[PDB]
Order: sequence, then structure tokens, then C-alpha cells
Amino acid sequence: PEVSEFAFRLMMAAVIFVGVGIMFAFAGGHWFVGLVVGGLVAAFFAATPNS
Amino acid sequence: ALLSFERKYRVPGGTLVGGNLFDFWVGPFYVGFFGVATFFFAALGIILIAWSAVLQGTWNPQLISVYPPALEYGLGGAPLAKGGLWQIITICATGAFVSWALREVEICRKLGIGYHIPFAFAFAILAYLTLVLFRPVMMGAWGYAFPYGIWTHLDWVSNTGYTYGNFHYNPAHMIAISFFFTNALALALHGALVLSAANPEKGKEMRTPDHEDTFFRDLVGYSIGTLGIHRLGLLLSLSAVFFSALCMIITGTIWFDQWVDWWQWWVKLPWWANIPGGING
Amino acid sequence: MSKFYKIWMIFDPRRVFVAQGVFLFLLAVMIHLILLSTPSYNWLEISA
Amino acid sequence: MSKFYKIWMIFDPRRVFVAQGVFLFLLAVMIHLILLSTPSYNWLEISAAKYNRV
Amino acid sequence: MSKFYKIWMIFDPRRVFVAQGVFLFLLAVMIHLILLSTPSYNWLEISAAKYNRVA
Amino acid sequence: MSKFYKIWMIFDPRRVFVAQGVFLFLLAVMIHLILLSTPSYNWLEISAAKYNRVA
Amino acid sequence: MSKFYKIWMIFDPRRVFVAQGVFLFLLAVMIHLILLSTPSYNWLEISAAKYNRVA
Amino acid sequence: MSKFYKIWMIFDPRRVFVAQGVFLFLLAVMIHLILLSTPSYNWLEISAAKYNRV
Amino acid sequence: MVGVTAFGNFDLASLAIYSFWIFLAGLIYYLQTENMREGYPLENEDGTPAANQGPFPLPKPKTFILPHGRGTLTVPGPESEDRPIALARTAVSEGFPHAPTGDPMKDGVGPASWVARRDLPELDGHGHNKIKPMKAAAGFHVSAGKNPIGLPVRGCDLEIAGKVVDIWVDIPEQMARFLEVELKDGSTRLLPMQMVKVQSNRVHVNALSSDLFAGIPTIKSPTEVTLLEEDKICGYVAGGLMYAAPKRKSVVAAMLAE
Amino acid sequence: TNLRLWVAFQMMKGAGWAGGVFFGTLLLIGFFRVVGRMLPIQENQAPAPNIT
Amino acid sequence: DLGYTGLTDEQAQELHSVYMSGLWLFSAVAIVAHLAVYIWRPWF
Amino acid sequence: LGYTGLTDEQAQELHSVYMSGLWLFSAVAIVAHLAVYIWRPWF
Amino acid sequence: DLGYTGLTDEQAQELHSVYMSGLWLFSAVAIVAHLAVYIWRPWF
Amino acid sequence: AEYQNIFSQVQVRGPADLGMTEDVNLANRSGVGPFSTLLGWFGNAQLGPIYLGSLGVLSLFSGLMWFFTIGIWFWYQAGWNPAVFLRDLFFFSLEPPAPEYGLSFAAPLKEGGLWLIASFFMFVAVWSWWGRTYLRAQALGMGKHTAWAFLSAIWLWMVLGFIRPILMGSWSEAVPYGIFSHLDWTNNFSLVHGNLFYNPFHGLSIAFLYGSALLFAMHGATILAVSRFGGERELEQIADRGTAAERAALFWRWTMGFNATMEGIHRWAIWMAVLVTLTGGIGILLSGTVVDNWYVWGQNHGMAPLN
Ligand code: BCL
Ligand SMILES: COC(C)(C)C/C=C/C(C)=C/C=C/C(C)=C/C=C/C(C)=C/C=C/C=C(C)/C=C/C=C(\C)CC/C=C(\C)CCC=C(C)C
Ligand SMILES: COC(C)(C)C/C=C/C(C)=C/C=C/C(C)=C/C=C/C(C)=C/C=C/C=C(C)/C=C/C=C(\C)CC/C=C(\C)CCC=C(C)C
Ligand SMILES: COC(C)(C)C/C=C/C(C)=C/C=C/C(C)=C/C=C/C(C)=C/C=C/C=C(C)/C=C/C=C(\C)CC/C=C(\C)CCC=C(C)C
Ligand SMILES: COC(C)(C)C/C=C/C(C)=C/C=C/C(C)=C/C=C/C(C)=C/C=C/C=C(C)/C=C/C=C(\C)CC/C=C(\C)CCC=C(C)C
Ligand SMILES: COC(C)(C)C/C=C/C(C)=C/C=C/C(C)=C/C=C/C(C)=C/C=C/C=C(C)/C=C/C=C(\C)CC/C=C(\C)CCC=C(C)C
Ligand SMILES: COC(C)(C)C/C=C/C(C)=C/C=C/C(C)=C/C=C/C(C)=C/C=C\C=C(C)\C=C\C=C(/C)CC/C=C(\C)CCC=C(C)C
Ligand SMILES: COC(C)(C)C/C=C/C(C)=C/C=C\C(C)=C\C=C\C(C)=C\C=C\C=C(C)\C=C\C=C(/C)CC/C=C(\C)CCC=C(C)C
Ligand SMILES: [Fe+2]
Repeated sequence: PEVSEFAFRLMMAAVIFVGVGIMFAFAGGHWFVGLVVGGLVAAFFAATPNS
Repeated sequence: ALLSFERKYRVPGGTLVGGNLFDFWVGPFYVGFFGVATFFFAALGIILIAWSAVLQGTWNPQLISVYPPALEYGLGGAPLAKGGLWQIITICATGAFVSWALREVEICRKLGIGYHIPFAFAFAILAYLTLVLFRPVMMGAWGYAFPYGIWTHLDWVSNTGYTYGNFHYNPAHMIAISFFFTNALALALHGALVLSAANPEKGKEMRTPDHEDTFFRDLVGYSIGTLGIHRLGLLLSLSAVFFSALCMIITGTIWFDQWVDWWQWWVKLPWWANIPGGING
Repeated sequence: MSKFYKIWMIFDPRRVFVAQGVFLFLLAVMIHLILLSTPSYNWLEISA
Repeated sequence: MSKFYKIWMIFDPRRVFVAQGVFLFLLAVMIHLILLSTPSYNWLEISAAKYNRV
Repeated sequence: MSKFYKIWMIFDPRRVFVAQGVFLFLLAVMIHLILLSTPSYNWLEISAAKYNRVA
Repeated sequence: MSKFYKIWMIFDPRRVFVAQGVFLFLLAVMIHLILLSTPSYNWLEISAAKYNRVA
Repeated sequence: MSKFYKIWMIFDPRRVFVAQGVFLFLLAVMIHLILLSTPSYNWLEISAAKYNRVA
Repeated sequence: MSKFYKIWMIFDPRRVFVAQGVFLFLLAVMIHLILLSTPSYNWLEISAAKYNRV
Repeated sequence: MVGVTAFGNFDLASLAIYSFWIFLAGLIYYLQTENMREGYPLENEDGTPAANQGPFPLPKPKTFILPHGRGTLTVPGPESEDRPIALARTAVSEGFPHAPTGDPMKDGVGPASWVARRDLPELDGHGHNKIKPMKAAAGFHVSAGKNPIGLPVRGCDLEIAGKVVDIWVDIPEQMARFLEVELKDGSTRLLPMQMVKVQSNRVHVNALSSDLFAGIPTIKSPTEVTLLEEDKICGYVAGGLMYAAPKRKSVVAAMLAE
Repeated sequence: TNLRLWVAFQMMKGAGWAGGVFFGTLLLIGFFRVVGRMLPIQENQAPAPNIT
Repeated sequence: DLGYTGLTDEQAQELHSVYMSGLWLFSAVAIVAHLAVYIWRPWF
Repeated sequence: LGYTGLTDEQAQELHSVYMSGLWLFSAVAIVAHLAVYIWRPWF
Repeated sequence: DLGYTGLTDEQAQELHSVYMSGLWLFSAVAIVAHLAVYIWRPWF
Repeated sequence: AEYQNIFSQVQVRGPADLGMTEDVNLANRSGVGPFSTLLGWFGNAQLGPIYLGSLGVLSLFSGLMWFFTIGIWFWYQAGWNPAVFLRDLFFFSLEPPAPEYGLSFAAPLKEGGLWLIASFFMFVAVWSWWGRTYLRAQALGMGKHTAWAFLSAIWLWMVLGFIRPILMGSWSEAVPYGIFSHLDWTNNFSLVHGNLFYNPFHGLSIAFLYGSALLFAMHGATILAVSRFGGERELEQIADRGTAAERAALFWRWTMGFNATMEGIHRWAIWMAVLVTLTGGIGILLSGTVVDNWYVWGQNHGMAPLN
């Protein structure tokens, strides 16, 4: 109940990764397209924690 | 039996179980509650291996093999002569390992150092429990575990590896092998660098950490630092084990065909699955 | 056996009682599993 | 034999009883598992064949 | 063989007794397991055949 | 050869005796295990054939 | 020839003796294992064939 | 030829002797092992054929 | 040489594998002796050499020529504690814990122990002080993460005992080593960066309680810290983990409390 | 302050910790048993890796 | 009077009597359980 | 000679109590061995 | 009088005398145990 | 749930460290590159400078030409198709000549001749780099431990690609230049030689490869555990033993009975990793040249149940 900014940033990135991955796996014809787009956005989101 | 500086650190406390009941040293070893469990499980495990050699009918240490129960017994008990001993040894081995890790925890608290060492050891145990417990339970047979033999647990590796064709194509395996190779590369570099800085050319002064960073910056243009390399050593080893545990827990549970067949998904991507030329088509 | 009480001046009582509780439970678990291992004495199977 | 009490002048009773407790229980578990392994003296197996539990 | 007591001037009594205890137990366990391996001198197998416990 | 006692002016008796103790035990074990390996000189198997233990 | 004693001015007597003790034992173990491996000179087996220990 | 003693002003006698001793032994092991490998010059088998040991 | 056996099954592969066992046995001996250059010869629990020294003999001494003219260090050598150990034997038989005679954190025994290192600051390759405050450091600044300066310092008892004022930086490695925590009395103590957890709004020091913050050993010079002062500070704080357990409010601390 | 309860409480304390650890271990074993049953292991399963 | 735990002789006697009483109670119940099983399924 | 700090009398009391436990343990073992030998001899 | 262990000669003699008595007791039990085995199953 | 020192919780960025200047020709040394915050969380953030001398140039030129030659063959195998190039990147391979040609250099350029050219570039590249490690240590006056630790790696590398093919009298025994090919070469190596697991020297290398992971996990965790006492500065602990060195000594002394020093642990570290390839080179060298089947060799040496 005392998550830091980095802890919350990672948790949202995992949620974003799963969410966006499913989004572009449906949109694209392959699951890899979701993995790439979901991974890149989550990595970009988790690498920029506001502080 | 004490080092020239050991006395001032030998104080009570830090025990997880037993208090001062087992808080004593046998020679250099610290006993603790979990060391008593360690010695019992270690001694019992060793004897049953020796007794298993009697039942097997061989005394050559390399031919000694404690095979797990056959696939027909599933995940139940087995006769001691045909699998039951392996289950007792595995329970003894599991008890000995976890007691050893928890004994290290007591030594950590007594010395006031971090719990990185028992946490590092716990990764090995979960790697061990993956092969003997987690993977066989998912596959529903103790026979999928490996025998407790020097050269028969290699037969298990070779047989399990070739069940899925060339096991090199396991993607989690490739990650772990790169980590194992990287860790050994880092250890050789790290060990050699400090010795070079501490045992330099004859007559020259003992070098400083700056020479260590200067050497590797003149070599590969980047020095990770004394703190970084030990962080790197810990993470490289744990990642290698974590992916090795992962590689087996997905094999025979999520993937069942040859691992080379898995890699065709990349070739069969929609935008180049049908382009002529190259290796695949 | 009239001086076995003196063992409590050797080993701390509360520490032993906790350890003995662990030992008795694990020993009870040990024997029950061995009985289940044998095809007979396996009460969970012979009933059904 | 009457001087064997001097073993405690050398060995602390706390460590010995811990060492002895482990040793005896290790020894006791060792022998029971040896008997169970052999087809004879496996008293669980002996009664099953004697009373047709199969 | 009269001055063998001087071994205790060289060897610590505590360490030897622990070493001797471990040595004797492991030596005794080794010899018993050697006998059990051979079909003869495996007294567990001997009594089974002598009193016909195989059936 | 009367100056062989001088070996103790060079060799620490404590380390030699432990090394000698381990060496003698391992050497004694090794010769016994070599003898137990051969079909002959395995006194366990010799008695079995002599007294018809294997039947 | 006579001046060979000066080797101890160069070589540490303790280092040589330990190295020599290990060398002699390992060399002796090696040659004995060579003789045991050959069908001849395996004195255990040739005596067994001499008195017909196994037939 | 007569000034070969000078070479000890360049080489440390201890390291040369240790290196020489190891090399001589390892070379001696190698040749004695090579001779055993060939059916000829295997003096153990040579005597066996001569005296009809087998 | 496929199948060429000198005798029995012994062949070139068999030659190599045994020759390695000899090499590995020799190598393990060599490695172990090198490890015996520190802490040896062994001593009894009183301070006299023990009757047991181990199967591996001590190595021939080697000399380390220290940098910056600090002298030489020959090991194995006569090593002394050079400090009174305030510990009391709890049993005449060896292999038993020594209980502290007084306050262990102040007496520097147990987890709070420290070594009589050279009472000089540690130098870089250029002869300057390796560890300096960021204020006296030339150009150093916080580059990433939460800046701990100005944050309240909360002890293991969940009570604020001061605030961070300055950061000490290892100039070659360019990483922070100490936090200079100013207490309520106006003096500033040093806290190792490894023993603090800079949270979003506070510096949580799980090692020490609020009342124990004043007890941290102080530095003789505000601009530099010697090796001896580092050990006393690092020892004291890390000794707080076991010696401030009654004062810690954590759930796991209560479960592991006596 | 009852001595009989105090001794029984200690032994129950140890038995509870051993019980929780043993029950926790069974939970992991049961979890992997459930997951293996859910996954299509029985439909296609590997042969014996070691000689029975 | 070794005093390794600090308990007086009287406390050791009282604790041992408590411990033995529980031991015989535990032994008695185990004997009943063994009788029950041997009646249900003898192992000899 | 002193290693554990026990006096000669304390050792004698300690040994006597220990020996009492040993013979009690041995007696149950002898009873157990007779019971097993009667039920199924191993000689 | 090397005295590596710190024992005096009198202490060594008393320790050895008790140690040999324990050894002869251990040897005596072994000799009986070997007689029992040799009678029941000679290995020569 | 406290600070485990795995990642730095704060970064400080001072001026770039230009390094020591014992005997290093500063003309051949480059300038300081960027500062990486991402790298700063784990280790140092500064990249560069890097020394580039004569052996540095030879290492790069041969290293680039080795990398370039594999790439051109990778493009030719792709038909110069960028889409095919990325699709079959791991499945590309610069195979060595066919077994018929033996050690002869008469192989056609597209049938093994190109591999000889690429292999030559790698050979020069690696050996020139080994001297570079040697000379960089000599320039700063340090020990040659890296040079000989590297030579252990070269021994296995020489054996796989150069020495063993010569003894087998065929370039076909060498290693193809590809991601999946040199994996397939590895698998085909064991199968041809009869379960390379039963190679005693391969087993030893796995022992030291496992041990290197074991020792670095042990050593890395130990120093991070005693990093709260400034134990990461291992060179000062060797010079002046602090409390971290003593606790690190005592933890392993109370755990497994024996310990090491702050300097002697790194002797274990270097020898644990060196034997990985040292025993590896002998293990591969014997295969085929001395043992054509390890499992049959294992049977005759009491490692397998049969025989
Ligand atoms: C089916 C496959 C076979 C098998 C076949 C082989 C073969 C074949 C070999 C090994 C080898 C190895 N095997 Mg095996 N192996 C199998 C099963 C296993 C298992 C297991 C759990 O099953 C394990 C743990 C191992 C483990 C190992 C390693 C211990 C060892 C390699 C050391 C190393 O670092 O090599 C990798 C490191 C190198 C080759 C050194 C490289 C050094 C050079 C100088 C680097 C140059 C860099 C170059 C220029 C690129 C630069 C790039 C730029 C920097 C960007 N094997 C099975 C039985 N294994 C090797 C060995 O030595 O065996 C004895 C070997 O040749
Ligand atoms: C494979 O090859 C095979 C095995 C087939 C053949 C074997 C070949 C080989 C290599 C054989 C090698 C044999 C060797 C080297 C044998 C050597 C044996 C020796 C030298 C044995 C020595 C025995 C000595 C003993 C047991 C001495 C014991 C001493 C005491 C009991 C007294 C100790 C007490 C003392 C000294 C008191 C100290 C005194 C004072 C004043 C303080
Ligand atoms: C492929 O291999 C095969 C087998 C096929 C063929 C082999 C080929 C090869 C490569 C063969 C190589 C042969 C070589 C190089 C042989 C070299 C032989 C030499 C040079 C031998 C020298 C021997 C010298 C000895 C043993 C000297 C001993 C000296 C002493 C014992 C006295 C030393 C003592 C001293 C100096 C006292 C110190 C004095 C003072 C004043 C301090
Ligand atoms: C290999 O394994 C197999 C299974 C094949 C065979 C196993 C063999 C072996 C080695 C077995 C080992 C057996 C051993 C060593 C058994 C030891 C048993 C002992 C000595 C148990 C002691 C029990 C003592 C107890 C439970 C004492 C309890 C005392 C109290 C609770 C305090 C008194 C308070 C009372 C009675 C009031 C309690 C309060 C309430 C509210 C009921
Ligand atoms: C290969 O494996 C097989 C099994 C086939 C063959 C194995 C054979 C072997 C190696 C067998 C080994 C046998 C041995 C050596 C057995 C050892 C037996 C002994 C010596 C047992 C000792 C028992 C002693 C007991 C249980 C003592 C109990 C004492 C007490 C309960 C009282 C303790 C309390 C005291 C002293 C309080 C005193 C305090 C004050 C203050 C006066
Ligand atoms: C694989 O090879 C096989 C197994 C087939 C053949 C085996 C071969 C080999 C290598 C066999 C080896 C046999 C050996 C070395 C046997 C040695 C046995 C010995 C020497 C045993 C020693 C027994 C001594 C005993 C039990 C002494 C007991 C003493 C006491 C209980 C009293 C202790 C109390 C004391 C000393 C009081 C202290 C005094 C004062 C004043 C404080
Ligand atoms: C678009 O991309 C461009 C074209 C710009 C650049 C890209 C290049 C690419 C994609 C490069 C890819 C490289 C890869 C995949 C390299 C993989 C290498 C691997 C996995 C190597 C593994 C093992 C190799 C070994 C062991 C090689 C050993 C070689 C030697 C020991 C040298 C042997 C020396 C010989 C044969 C000399 C013969 C010549 C003469 C004159 C005697
Ligand atoms: C002549 O002998 C009789 C009367 C038995 C003749 C009988 C013959 C026949 C036909 C017998 C029938 C069957 C057989 C073969 C019986 C065999 C029985 C055997 C082999 C019995 C062996 C008993 C051994 C015992 C009770 C050994 C006890 C030894 C200990 C508990 C070791 C204690 C030593 C310690 C703790 C040393 C510790 C010292 C230090 C310093 C740590
Ligand atoms: Fe390090």
C-alpha cells in the first residue's frame, strides 16, 4: 500500500503491454504485431517515470 | 579454529527458529536450527543413495543411479526398490536445500549483511524443484524427473532434449545459454581484472580501481564499475537460472513438437511468408 | 530416570517445545504418507 | 570404564545431545528404510501377502 | 608402544574424538553395506531363504 | 639413517600425521577395493563358492 | 656431483619433499595400475590361473 | 660455449629447474606411453609373446 | 589414434582425464593456499594459536606495494585486532556465542563491529580523495531518480529524526556513497546509501531507530571521511538491524522478535 | 499463567508452522497438478525420459 | 547446577512433570489409535 | 583438565543421568529386538 | 613437551588411559561380534 | 522490502573520467562518448574513451571484413531481398567446404571458398585483439591475467574452427557462420560422436560453466550483501581489510566451513572460468581424432550400464 512511482509505472506498463498487445494482435494479422507494438509502448511508458 | 578476526562477530541472536537452543558453532560451521535439519537431511539422503547402490547391485560410483518411479505409478508412492527410494531422497534433498538456504539466512542476520546470498540460492532451488517437482507434476508422472546418477542424469538430459528434436531451438534456452556464456565471460574478465590490478608487473605498485576502469575503457570503451560488475554477476546468474527454469517448465507442458518447428512462425509472418528466394521457400 | 528433569537446565524449555512440535507433526506426516504409498493401508483408496 | 564420565570434561553436553539426537534418529530412520526396501521384513508387505490384502 | 599417550600432546582431544566418531560410524556403515550387497552375507536375504519367506 | 629424526625439524608433525592418517586409510581402502573387485581374492565370494552359499 | 647439496640452497626442502612424496606415490600407483591392467603381470590374475582359483 | 654460464644471469635458476623438471618428466611420460601404444616396443606384450604368458 | 590403448582401456583420452585430475587436485591446493593469506594462523577463542591449523599449509608470503606511497603489505603476516573486544565468553567449551558485556552498538561488537583500518581517506588514481561531498565535488549533480536532499529521514520506529542535507560521491565511480543527514541537534551524520531507501517523499532508514540516529559515529573532517570512519559508520548502522529489533514496528520484526 | 497450556501452546506453535509450510507446499503441488490437467498433456505426452 | 538455561532445579522438576504428563497422554492416545488400526488392519 | 568447565562431580552426575537414559533406551531396544526376533528371526 | 594442545604430560596420560580403556572395550565387543558372525557364517 | 542495492536509487553525473595515463599513448585514445542514464541505473553511465592503436586497427579491419563477408554471403543467399534477408537472417549460413575437398583450398567460392576467406578475417581479427588485451594491460602496467584468460577462450575457438579440422583433415568439420547453423553444427557434433555428454572433458567444462554461474552468483551476492560496508571497493579491502571483507569471509566460513580472501576469491573466479574453455578445447580435440563414439568409450570406462 506504499507503491513508489517506479512500482506503479511498471504495473501500468504491464497493463498497457497486455492491453495494447491484444489490440494490435486483433488489428494485425498476427500476434507478433501486438507483441511489438505493446512491448514498445510499455517499454517507453515504463522508461519515463515522472519525478 | 577461529580466524584472527572471527571472535568479535560471534554473538547471539539472528536465529529464525530455536533461539539459543542450536545457536552454536561446530568447528567453523554454525549449526542453528536449520543446520540440524541440514545435517539430518544431508546424511539421510547420502545413506539412501548408498543403500540404493546395494539394491541396484553395483558399487561403481558412476553407475549408481537412483531412478524415479516409472510412468505407470504416476504421481503416487512407489516401491522403494523401483522408485520409492528416489522419492525419499528427493524429499531429503528438498529438505536439505531449503534448510541450507534458511541456515544462510540466520548467518546473514547474525552478521548484519544482506540476504542476497540465500535469495540467490533460492533461485537454484526453484531451478531444482522445476525439474524434479514442478515439471513432473504438470506431466503427471515422477518418471519425467531425472535419476540421481552421475551419468544417468545426463541420459535424462539427452533423452528429454531429443524428445523435442534439437533442444537448442528452445527460445528460453537460447536466452539462458547466452546468459551462462555471458556470466562466465564476465567472471573471467572480472577475476582477471582485479588480479591484474592487485598482482601487477613486478615492482610496480598495486593498482587502483581507476586502472580497472581505464583498462576496460581502453579495451572495449566502457567500464561498468566495481558495483556494476557484481550486480551484473548476480543478475546474469539468476537470469540464466530463471530462463533455464522457464525453458523446461514450458517444454512438454505448453510446447510438444520439435522446437525447430516453433521458429517457422517468424518465417510465416504475413508480409514475407510467400516471397520467393532465401532459405525457406 | 529420576533426574531427567535436569535436561531442562541444559536445553531451554520453550525452544525445545516448539522444535518438538515441528518434529512430531513432520513425523506424523512422514508415517501417514508411507502408509498411503503402500497399496494396502491406503484408506483413501480401499474405501472407494 | 568407570572413568568414562570424563568425556563430559571434554565434550559440552549441549552439543553432544544435539549431535546424539541427530545421530540416533538418523540411524533409526536408516534401519527402518532398509527393512522396508527388502521384500522380506517389509512388515507392510508381509501382512498384505499373509492376509490376501491384494 | 608405551609413549603413545603423547599423541594427545600433538592432537586436540576434542577434534580427534569427533573425527573418530565420524570415522567409526562411516566405516561401520560401509562394512555393513558391503555385506548387504553380496547375496551371501546379506543376512536379510539369508533368513528369507532359510525360512522360506519368498512364498 | 639415524638422522631421519630430523624430518620432524622440517615437517610439522601435526600436518604429517593427518596426511599420514588419511593416506594410510585411503591406501588401505584402495587395496581392499582392488581385492574385492577381482573374482579371486574377494573373500566374500570365495566363502560362498567354498561353502555353497549360492544355490 | 659432489656439489649437488647446493640444490637445497635453491629449492625449499619442505616444498621438494611434499612434491617428491606426492610424485613417488602417484608414480608408484601408476606403474602398479599399468601392471594390473595387462593380462600378464597382473599378479592377482596369474596366481588365480596358477592354482585354478576360478574354473 | 665456455660462457654458457652467463645464461644464469638472465634466467632465474628456480623457475628454470622447476620448468625443466616438469618438462623432462612429462616428456619421459609421453615417450614411454608412445612405445606402449604400438604393438612393437610394447615391452610388456613383448615379454608376454616371448615367454608365452597368454 | 582412434581406439589406440596403451593398456587395458587406458588410451589418449584416458591419459588426459587422469592427468587433469592430478592438475585439478594440484590447482585446488594452490587456490586454497592463496586464500590462507588473511586471518591465519587460526586462534583459540581466547587469542592463542589453536592446535588445529588445517590440512593446507600456509603459503610463502607475498608483498603488496600500496598506491600513493602508503607502504607495503606482506601476507600472511602477524595480524592483530588492535581494539578491545567487549565480549564475554558464555561457555568454557568453544564454539559458543560471546555475549556483549555492555551496549554492543557502542562497543563495536557483533553485527555492529568494525576494523581498525588506516585512519586516512581513500584516494583515487590521481591521489585525490575518492569520497567527497557533492558540494565540494566539482560539477557533480543529481542526474536521475528522486533527489534525496531535503527529504525527511524516518527511522525504523516510523519517526522522523532529521532531513538529508548533502550527498557524498565516490568521484572515480561517480556514484553516491553516503547521505549526510542533519539531526535535530544541528550536527550531521553520514548514512550509507546502501542502508537507506529513498521513497517518494522520505528517506526510510530501516536499520536505525529515531533515537539511535544521534549515536552514529561522527567524522573528524566535514570535507573527507577516512577508512576508519567509514567502518564505524557502516558498522553502527548495519548493527542496528539486529540491535534495534525491539524498537522496530514492522510485522516481520515482531514475528522474529524474542 | 498456566504451565500446561504454555507448553501445549509452544508445541502447537511449532506444529502450526510445520503445518502451514506443509500445506503451502501441497498448494504449489496441487496448483501445478491443476495446470497440467488443464493443459493438453494427456492428449500428447512425451515418452519416458529414463529407463523405468 | 550447570545453569545453561538459568532455570532453577525446582522449575525444571515442575516443567518435566508437565512435559511427562502430556507425553503419557500423547502416548495413550497413540496406543488407542494403533489398537484401532490393528483391529481394522493388522500389520503382523 | 578443563574444557567444558564442568567439575569432576558435575561430570559424574551428568554421566550417571546420561547412562540411566542410555540403559533405558537400550532396554526398549532389547525388548523390541526380542519381539521382532520372535515374530521373525533373522538368523 | 611440544604441547600443541596445551595438555600436560599427566593430563595426556590420564586421557590416554581412559581412551585406551574405551578402545579395548570397543575392541572387545567387536571380537565377540566377529566370533558370533564367524560361528554363524565363517568367511574363511 | 528494503533497498537491495540491485539498482542505484540515485545517479550523480560529474565530469567524464579520462582515465589513467601510465604508458598509454593518449593520441591513440579517443574522446568521451555520451552518458547513458539507462546504463547508469545498473553501472557507470559514461561511455568511452576507447584506445585505438595498431592492433586495434588490425582487429577492427579484420573484424569488419569478417562481419562484412558473412553479410555479403547473407545478402547473396537472400537474393539481395531485404524482406528475405530479415526473414531468413537466422537461417542463413556460411557453410565450410564439402568433405570431398578435405583441407584443400580448391573449393568453389560459393561452395566453401568464401568461408575460408571469412574465416581468415576472423582468425586475424581475434588474434590481433588478444594482443590488444595484452598490450593494454602492459601499457597500464597491470598483470596479463586478461591476456591469458582470453587465451583460454582462443584455445576452444582455435580448436573448433582451426585445429580440429586440420587433424580431421577436412574443413567440413569446422563451424558454419550462422545463428541456427552453428547451433545445428553443435547438435550434429554430438550425434556423430555418440552422445558427447559422455565426454569426460565436456562434463568438466559444464562443471566449471555451472561453477562460474555458481561462483559469480555467490560472489556477486556476497559483495552486494557487504556493499553496505563499502565492500564493492575490493581493491581497498585487499590493501586494508575492512569489516566487509571479514563478514564476507565469515559468512562463507560459517556456511561451508572454508572461505577465501578479497584477492583470493578472484583467483577462484579466473580459474573457474578459464577451465570452461580449457577443458573444452581438449574435449572437442579428442572427439573424432581419438574417440569416435563417447558412449562406447563410456561403456569401456565404467560410465554406462552396458559392458
Ligand atoms: C546436442 C548438443 C550437445 C553438446 C555439444 C557441444 C559441443 C559440440 C560443444 C559444446 C561445448 C560446451 N557445452 Mg555442450 N552439448 C550438449 C549439452 C550441454 C549442456 C546441457 C545441460 O545439456 C550444457 C550446460 C553444455 C555446456 C557446454 C559448455 C560448458 C561448453 C562451451 C563453453 C563456451 O563458453 O563455449 C562458447 C565459447 C566459445 C566457443 C569461445 C569463443 C571465444 C572467441 C575468442 C570469441 C570470439 C568472438 C567473435 C570475434 C565475435 C565477436 C562479436 C563482437 C564482439 C560483437 N552442453 C549436448 C550433449 N557442447 C563446447 C566444448 O568446449 O565442449 C567440450 C563445444 O565445442
Ligand atoms: C594401485 O596400486 C596398488 C594399490 C595396487 C599397490 C599400491 C602401491 C603403493 C603406491 C603403495 C604405497 C605404500 C606406502 C607409501 C606405504 C607407506 C606406509 C607408511 C610409511 C606407514 C606409516 C605408518 C606409521 C604409523 C601408523 C605411525 C603411528 C604412530 C603412532 C601411533 C604414535 C604417534 C604419537 C606420537 C609421535 C607422539 C608424539 C611425541 C612427542 C614427544 C610429542
Ligand atoms: C613429439 O614428441 C616425440 C616424443 C615424438 C619426440 C620428441 C621430441 C622433442 C621435442 C624432444 C625434446 C628434447 C629436449 C628439448 C631435451 C632436453 C634435454 C635437456 C636439456 C636435459 C637437461 C637435463 C639436466 C639435468 C637433469 C640437470 C640436473 C642438475 C642437477 C640435479 C644439479 C642442480 C643443482 C644446482 C645448480 C645447485 C645450485 C648451485 C648453487 C651455487 C646455488
Ligand atoms: C522410516 O520411517 C518409518 C515411518 C518407516 C518408521 C519410523 C521410525 C522412527 C525413526 C520413528 C521415530 C520415533 C520417535 C523418535 C518418536 C518420539 C516420540 C516422543 C518422545 C514424543 C513425545 C511427545 C510429547 C508430548 C506430545 C508432550 C506434550 C506435553 C504437553 C502438551 C504439556 C502438558 C499439557 C497438557 C497435557 C494439556 C494440553 C492442553 C489441552 C487444552 C488439551
Ligand atoms: C549400514 O546401516 C546398517 C543399519 C545396515 C548397519 C549400521 C550399523 C551401525 C553403524 C550402527 C551404529 C550403532 C551405534 C554406534 C549406536 C549408538 C548407540 C548409542 C551409544 C546410543 C545412546 C543412547 C543414549 C540415550 C538415548 C541417552 C538418553 C539420555 C537422557 C534422556 C537423559 C539426558 C539428560 C541429562 C544427562 C541431564 C543431565 C544434566 C545435569 C545438570 C546433571
Ligand atoms: C572398503 O574396505 C573395507 C571396508 C572392505 C575394509 C576396510 C579397511 C579399512 C581401511 C579398515 C580400517 C580400520 C581402522 C582404521 C580401524 C580403527 C579403529 C579404531 C582405532 C577405533 C578406536 C576406538 C576407540 C574408542 C571407541 C574409544 C573410546 C573411548 C571412550 C568412550 C572414553 C572417552 C573419554 C575420555 C578419553 C576421557 C578424557 C579424559 C580426561 C582426563 C578429561
Ligand atoms: C546489412 O548487414 C551488413 C551486410 C551491413 C553487415 C551484416 C553482417 C552480418 C549479418 C553478419 C552476421 C554474422 C554472424 C551471424 C556470425 C556468426 C558467427 C558464429 C555464430 C560463429 C560461431 C563459431 C565460429 C568459429 C568457432 C570460428 C572459428 C574460426 C577460426 C578459428 C579461424 C580459422 C582459420 C582459418 C580457416 C584460416 C584459413 C585461411 C588461410 C589462408 C590458411
Ligand atoms: C561368543 O559369542 C556368542 C556367545 C554370541 C556366540 C554366538 C554365536 C552365534 C551362533 C550367534 C548367532 C547369531 C549371530 C551371528 C549373532 C551376531 C551378533 C552380533 C554381530 C552382535 C553385535 C553387537 C554389537 C554391539 C552391541 C555393539 C555396540 C557398540 C556400540 C554401541 C558403540 C559404542 C561406542 C562409541 C559411542 C564410541 C564413541 C567414542 C568417541 C570418542 C566419540
Ligand atoms: Fe569481485
